[PDB]
Amino acid sequence: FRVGWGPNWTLVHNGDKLKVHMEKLSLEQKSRELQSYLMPLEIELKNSSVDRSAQCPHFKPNAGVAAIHDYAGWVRNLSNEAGELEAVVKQWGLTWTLCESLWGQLKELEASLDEPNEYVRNLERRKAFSHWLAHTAEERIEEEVSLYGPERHVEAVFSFLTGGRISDACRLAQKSGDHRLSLLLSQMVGSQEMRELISLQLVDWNKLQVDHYIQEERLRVFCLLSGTPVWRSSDNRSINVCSQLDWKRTLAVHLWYMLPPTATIAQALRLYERAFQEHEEGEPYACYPLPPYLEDCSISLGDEPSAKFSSLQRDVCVHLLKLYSERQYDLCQLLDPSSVTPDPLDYRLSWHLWMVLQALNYTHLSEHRQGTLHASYAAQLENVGLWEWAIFVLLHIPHPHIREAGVRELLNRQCVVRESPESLAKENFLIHRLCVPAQWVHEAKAIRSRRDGDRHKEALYLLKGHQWNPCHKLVTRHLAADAVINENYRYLQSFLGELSNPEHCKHIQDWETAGKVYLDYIRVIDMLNLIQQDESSGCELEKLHTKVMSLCKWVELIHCYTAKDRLAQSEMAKRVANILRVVLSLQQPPESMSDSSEPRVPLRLLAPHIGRLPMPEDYALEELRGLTQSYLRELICDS
Amino acid sequence: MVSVINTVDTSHEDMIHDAQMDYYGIRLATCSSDRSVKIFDVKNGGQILIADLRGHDGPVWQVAWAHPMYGNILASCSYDRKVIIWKEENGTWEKTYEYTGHDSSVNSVCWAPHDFGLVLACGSSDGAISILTFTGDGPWEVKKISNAHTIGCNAVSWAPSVIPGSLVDQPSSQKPNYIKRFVSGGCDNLVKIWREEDGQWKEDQKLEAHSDWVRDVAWAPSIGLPTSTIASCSQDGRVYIWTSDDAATNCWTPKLLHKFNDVVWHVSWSITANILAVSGGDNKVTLWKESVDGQWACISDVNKGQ
Repeated sequence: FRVGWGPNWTLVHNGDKLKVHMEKLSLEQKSRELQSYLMPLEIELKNSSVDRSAQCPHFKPNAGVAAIHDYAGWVRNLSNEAGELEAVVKQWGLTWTLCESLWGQLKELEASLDEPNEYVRNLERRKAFSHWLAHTAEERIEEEVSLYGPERHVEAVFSFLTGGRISDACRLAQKSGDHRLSLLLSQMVGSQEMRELISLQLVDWNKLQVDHYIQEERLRVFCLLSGTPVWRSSDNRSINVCSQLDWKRTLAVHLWYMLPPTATIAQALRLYERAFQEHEEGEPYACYPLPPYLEDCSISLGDEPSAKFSSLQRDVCVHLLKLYSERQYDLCQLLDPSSVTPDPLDYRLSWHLWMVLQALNYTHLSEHRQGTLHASYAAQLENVGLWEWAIFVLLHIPHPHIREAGVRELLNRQCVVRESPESLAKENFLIHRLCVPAQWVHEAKAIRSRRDGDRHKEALYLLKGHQWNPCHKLVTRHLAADAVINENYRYLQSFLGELSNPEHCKHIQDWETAGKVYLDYIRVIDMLNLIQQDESSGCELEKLHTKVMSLCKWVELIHCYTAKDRLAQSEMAKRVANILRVVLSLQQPPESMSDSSEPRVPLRLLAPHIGRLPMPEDYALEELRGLTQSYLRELICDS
Repeated sequence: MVSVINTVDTSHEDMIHDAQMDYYGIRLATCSSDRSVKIFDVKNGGQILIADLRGHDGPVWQVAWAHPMYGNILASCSYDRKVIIWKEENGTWEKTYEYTGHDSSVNSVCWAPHDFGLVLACGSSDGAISILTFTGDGPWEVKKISNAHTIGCNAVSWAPSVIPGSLVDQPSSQKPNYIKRFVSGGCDNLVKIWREEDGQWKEDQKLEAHSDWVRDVAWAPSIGLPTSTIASCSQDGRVYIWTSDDAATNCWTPKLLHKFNDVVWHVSWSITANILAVSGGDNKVTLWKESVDGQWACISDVNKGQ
């Protein structure tokens, strides 16, 4: 017994239930989930090229950014078309729209006829990333602003400022009667001098101990506008601007208020990373960038934080921002399912991200980890019943032998012998879209037909699979005797006729001693039936005679393994001897009509061939009695 | 979330030692201290007992399905020192072969990759490993590795037919170099890799990390990876993962996966080589998966509730 995984995540083990235990691991399947698999896979199939140079097709992602826009367009259409999106698809939306902001085509960079300077590219990328951050905060800011009401207008103003909506913050302040704050906010667009004046104002309030009479929420707005992340009031109160912000708004505040408008995305990320790391110069003031399924987990950071952050997975978006900033960033952490989903078996996003990163010319993922991503996502698709797409995932494996082995192994598990419209649609998808050799599908159907005991379908699929030697051995050992005994010659002729092609016969072991003998026997029956229906010319009778005489020699050489094979050999021998008599009687010129004797069969031509035929003892004795009586009659007519 | 899909009443009269699905996951073989092997058709949440195979004189320790290209063939091994080969013909199961060339309990059986033919490895408490080969013509051929393990061999597991990476580096015209290899575990605390060279079996590698009897060994299926992976478990409560990145270097690196508080009896790879099942003396089955950083995490502790 070997512990291992079977098809459709069936674990077979001898341990306690999570004696042989067979446990099926099912991801919870809601029937609405199948479209979440198919659309991303169709996007990748559109954005991939097929190399046909090898016996196993190889899929490669097309170089460029087209896949990123197709994915980002798909998630935008899904966000517009229905209520209650799976929380997972909302997270994929953040990831794909981030990839579009970082690497996608920008209309503003295409509007210039000249190659855009690296500075202009970095500026337009910073604007695209700034728009992404503002959009990610929109739903949450509208919720927060709805909760604060007219009485907490300063908190609602702060919420709009942390989404980059300075115009709406200004209008809210004005509507609430805070004209001084509204005037201040109107001046913040593009003046560094204004930031420095607010910083001086904060310092003067602290020196004069006037800051303790100011509302904390109001001081927090001034701290944000001054570009100071943490402020110490004269009362020794720490005002942290980032304390109520998610990691995305925290990073946005660093990009908009803490850094100059010329600062790169990589500078904003490094400043945010220092904000949640323990340093000798201050307490951490920013939240750690957790995945969204962990963002609401109140991980009480009890008194030892440095050893726990090395174990805490980061959001996939932070891994992508690191990869954009540092081209050699570790892809193993980025492509881990735990960066996206609570399920460690959900390889959906990780696999599609790897295809896009490969299209962007990232190649530093180890071959072992690539193999794990392809195998894990193919196994997920196999369990969902999309095994035809699991083949597509395996066709991306770089190594030809591993790719070929994995594809044939999946075909051998999942190929059905029963022709349903669904099975035929899947086969047509594999052969016509994936360019999988039809031979391998037929080989898998032959192996399955063998398991089911259907020797007919096994022979048919071995024939279609171009497996001539296995087909011939199966036909001769198991189909030929049953077809001869039941007189079903057309059925045996369909297989032996196709095998008789001069290109196939050269590859067949022992064709002349077995397969040809059965075919030549059928041809002799067919020619005799034709000669009985047409008043035939003597030339066809001589060709029949020469073939029958050859068959008498070869019927003896048929290897009999079963009692049925001996019965079929004896029936062939009896039939061939009767045919030889009929042919020898019909080869006579009509010039010996003396009325009253049966047709004179020439015994000298018949006797050497009847004595070599493997006949049953009773029939051989009847034939020898007939030959001796007719030989006695020849001797009585020649006297 | 792992969910129970089906519960099989095996109607065994004593302790079940092994339970193996066939290649298609439509048949379950089980074997027991009651000296029987039972075969069930398992479809759509039903089971039907289709065979009660009798021929062992003692507890049956392991069953192994052959590859379906050779038909419905099952091996069983027992305390009675026998290996029995069962075959289904025309819906009837029969004893097609019986091997009695071991002097003690045969603890493990494993079929070779189908690229090699009908080949079976058998590990015994006589300290030997027997390799049974059926060529299609005549009797089963037997190669016995005497003194494979001191005191006894507990487990055997075949390597994949194709070496990791051999499909990536082949320019379009050389056949894959098929190398017959298997791993064994024994009562000498060793994991050993065996290779066929010039028709003889040689100890290719000796893997030393366990401090007590190796109870089970499982060679991972090579689906498109450039690495060879083995799992082993022991009476010392440890599970090791052994990795080799280059089939030419013969270099094997142990990684401790976990230390349990009790004996670990069995290790079994998923067909996709991405999950390891581990069965302990604590009556638990734990599922382990490698993370993208190469770290092993427990993804399910299946409490036997009821």
